[PDB]
Amino acid sequence: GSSGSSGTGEKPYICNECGKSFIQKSHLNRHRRIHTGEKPSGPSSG
Ligand SMILES: [Zn+2]
Repeated sequence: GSSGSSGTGEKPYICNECGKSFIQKSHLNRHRRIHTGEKPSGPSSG
């Protein structure tokens, strides 16, 4: 785990679907889409 202070620069915008971080709002709001949208074919498996 986190011994102590690891995440010093906690970004404001952070995705929950995958778990990524961003600086701008549009960047995230435009990224999250990747998950939810309209894909032709996908394994949708993990
Ligand atoms: Zn994401």
